[PDB]
Amino acid sequence: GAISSVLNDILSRLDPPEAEVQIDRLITGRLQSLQTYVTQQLIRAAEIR
Amino acid sequence: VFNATRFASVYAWNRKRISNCVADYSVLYNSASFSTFKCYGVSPTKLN
Repeated sequence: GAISSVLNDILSRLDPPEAEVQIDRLITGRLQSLQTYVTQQLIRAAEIR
Repeated sequence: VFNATRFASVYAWNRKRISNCVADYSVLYNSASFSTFKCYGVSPTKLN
């Protein structure tokens, strides 16, 4: 949902008050990506265990 | 672009192609010669 997928692109383009709105979307998305990855690895770990 | 002789209509605007050059854009924001300077999708000072 952000204006761009590259973090440095938003940092190099938008001001801090405008970049934080778009950077938060990447953080919210990239955080959920790790929460999904870690959730699967934690579950698959129990399977392999 | 800015100091042109005359502008065209709001539907037949004169689209000037700017290519193979360099120029300061942050000074235009702080030139004190324009009414409004607001950039969307990019900061007016960082695009310079």
